Amino acid sequence: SMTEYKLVVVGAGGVGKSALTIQLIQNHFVDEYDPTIEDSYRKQVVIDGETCLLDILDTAGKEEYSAMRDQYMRTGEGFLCVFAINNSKSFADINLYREQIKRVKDSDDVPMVLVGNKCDLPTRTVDTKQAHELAKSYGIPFIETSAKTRQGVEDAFYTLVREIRQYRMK
Amino acid sequence: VNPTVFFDIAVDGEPLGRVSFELFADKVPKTAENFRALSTGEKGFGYKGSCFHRIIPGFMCQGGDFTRHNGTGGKSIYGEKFEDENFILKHTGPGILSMANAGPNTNGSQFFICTAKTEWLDGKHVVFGKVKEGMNIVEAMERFGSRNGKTSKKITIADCGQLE
Ligand SMILES: CCn1c(-c2cc(N3CCN(C)CC3)cnc2[C@H](C)OC)c2c3cc(ccc31)-c1csc(n1)C[C@H](NC(=O)[C@H]1C[C@@H]1C)C(=O)N1CCC[C@H](N1)C(=O)OCC(C)(C)C2
Ligand SMILES: Nc1nc2c(ncn2[C@@H]2O[C@H](COP(=O)(O)OP(=O)(O)NP(=O)(O)O)[C@@H](O)[C@H]2O)c(=O)[nH]1
Ligand SMILES: [Mg+2]
Repeated sequence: SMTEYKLVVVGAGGVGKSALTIQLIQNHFVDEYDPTIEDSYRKQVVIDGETCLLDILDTAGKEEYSAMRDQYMRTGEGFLCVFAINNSKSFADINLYREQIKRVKDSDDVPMVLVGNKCDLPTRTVDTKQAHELAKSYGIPFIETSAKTRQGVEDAFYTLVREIRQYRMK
Repeated sequence: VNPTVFFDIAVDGEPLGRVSFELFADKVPKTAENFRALSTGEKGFGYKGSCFHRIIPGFMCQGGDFTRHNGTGGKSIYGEKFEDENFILKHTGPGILSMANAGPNTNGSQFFICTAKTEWLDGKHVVFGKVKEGMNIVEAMERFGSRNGKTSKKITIADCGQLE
């Protein structure tokens, strides 16, 4: 009976989609690399005082399987689009995910949050000023995270929930 | 001449059947030798007792992680990793035996057995063998898999070795 939200985590391989999701679900940081096939998790939380049920789909970052993303994009209600701050290609790839979501869902305003992960790292290659500008061009929030330290993890997921809530109140 | 090796597959400890493989040493000698030696255990480690951690019906059965038993480990007889030997052989249909990897030149011990043609894996995974006897056993293994590969019973290599 509690309100449900279908969240989907997308982005290039190795950016930390699973590390972010596992932090939220299991409260630990996966150091090893275990590339994902597809995983689903459920968790109840309280956001701004309202209880809700998150269904989270953690997807593979495998560009050769881009055609397989359509089906989960149709089902998903909101998308965390994740890049890593030490992977410039992953930031370039964001545009492709955003355009695929817009095309597959035939919708100009799908709930989305842009996530820049690995902000604990001692060096980087992505200029986060460009991330702010990209998020503005899409009309969506930009959130910096580190799955390693847990910084911003709850904020990224809860912000996406708020975007879905606003969409439903349009 | 090409060696033949076998696995005796078990389901929660109960025997299921034997699968045998021809290893194409005439085309990928280094990759075939790794799998042969890991099947006999002659270096002091290998496939005996390890599990098939990922079974996806319609595609393949993947195994070979005898070091971590979590789908992330494994090692070769040459060290931690070795190069992609060549891509002469292709993923042409059911029964193909090919190396799993984490990108170019990262072969260790993990492998997969195709249950269908997987031609999009050509040029990314080194094919080095093919099921001889017991394809029906590989087919039977699919009932223990799932869409993301998680298995519903423990599917193990209870015994393994060389026949030819
Ligand atoms: C989009 C969903 N998806 C899919 C997929 C693809 C399709 N297509 C339909 C149309 N045709 C034309 C194209 C394909 C349909 N349905 C699905 C699945 C059932 O939908 C959930 C795959 C896949 C693979 C990975 C991630 C997501 C993935 C992945 C993640 S790590 C990987 N690959 C490579 C893997 N390395 C490892 O394990 C490393 C860690 C060790 C050391 C590896 O060496 N091997 C061996 C070869 C097979 C591969 N594992 C594997 O398991 O492939 C699964 C397969 C189903 C074959 C492909
Ligand atoms: N320093 C640091 N490392 C991270 C962070 N998030 C993930 N990693 C590391 O980056 C690697 C890949 O992480 P993972 O979450 O598996 O990435 P993914 O996006 O799920 N990859 P895939 O698309 O293949 O499933 C792992 O070694 C993981 O520990 C982070 O915030 N900081
Ligand atoms: Mg992942």
